[PDB]
Amino acid sequence: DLKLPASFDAREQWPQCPTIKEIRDQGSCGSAWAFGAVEAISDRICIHTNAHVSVEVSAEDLLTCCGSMCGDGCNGGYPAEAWNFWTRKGLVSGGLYESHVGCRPYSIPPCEAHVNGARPPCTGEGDTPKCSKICEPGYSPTYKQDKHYGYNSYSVSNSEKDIMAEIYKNGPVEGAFSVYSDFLLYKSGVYQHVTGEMMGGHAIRILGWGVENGTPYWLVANSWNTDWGDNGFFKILRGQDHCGIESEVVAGIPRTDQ
Amino acid sequence: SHKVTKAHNGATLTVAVGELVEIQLPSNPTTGFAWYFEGGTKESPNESMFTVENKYFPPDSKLLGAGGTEHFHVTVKAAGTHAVNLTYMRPWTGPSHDSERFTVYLKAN
Repeated sequence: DLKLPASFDAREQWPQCPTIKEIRDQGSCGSAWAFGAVEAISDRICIHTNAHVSVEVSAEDLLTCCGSMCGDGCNGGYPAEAWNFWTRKGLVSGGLYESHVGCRPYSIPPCEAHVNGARPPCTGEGDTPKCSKICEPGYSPTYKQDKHYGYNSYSVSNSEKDIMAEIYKNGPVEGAFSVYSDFLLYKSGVYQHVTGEMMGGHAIRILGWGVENGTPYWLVANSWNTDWGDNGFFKILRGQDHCGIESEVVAGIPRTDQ
Repeated sequence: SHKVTKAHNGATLTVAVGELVEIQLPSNPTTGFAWYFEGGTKESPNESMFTVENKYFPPDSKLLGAGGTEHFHVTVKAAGTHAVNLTYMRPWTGPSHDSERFTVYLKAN
């Protein structure tokens, strides 16, 4: 009556929720804190409604409209506070750069290898865009009508079994972990930190678990586009709070829109 | 040790053989980017020309995605003018012609 499976992949449990499979790119903005949130929120809305509502929730809205509570926009921010904002002010829809999907698609260009310049470039120094409470032209519902709200937000304890339970019952979560330089060149298998300097904390989306070659892992989506790592995802050692991956997990339940 | 920053992009520094030159550049590796020598290494292209040590200084806080600064400590090993060419890039992607670059020339007698 509480028997967790040895592996679980949210993409398989909820196969009619395409956002679960979807990898975003934060570009050259320190907005992973926002991406981890809106990604897991998108997933949970679809899960909550048995795929009747499947929406890409706007990173742009959160990045630009949260203000003090959430930190400093493109210069970094706070996951727990992102989910609190969703409960209070809600978030509109918005897809990928130049997608024309949703109310407020992300306005910052992706940074995967690109050639012959049919796109604005990635730069170290970028402003946080302004909080514009208007939907993109062509998108029909007004800004206010397009808002999706949280019922609650909460921390998940630093406990492997509690995080697995949480994902199994309620859907993907946001977490954070310490990035070391060996992480940048991750391509496959289970990531374990073995060399390289500390590079700071990073927010991500945890969407499942398993065991590979006898090594327990968490299945995690990154926000550095699909060209990074294992098609944008990675696996990281599970059960030892590795790099703090189990220590700062947050989530929340959506309010029913359907 | 000079404290060469972006404001000094393109400078020629006169230095002694053996002297340490300190470069500091803004960097935010939580976006996937960091500074590399051609071909995605932090190592000197040519050890007999100059050696390099590097260290990244993250903000020491829960402000996730705040940018920090990368320090490169370059020691000139031989006489001549030596280009230190760095590029800001995601290392799996490669650079492109739009990539942000930093260069300083180190001149030793």
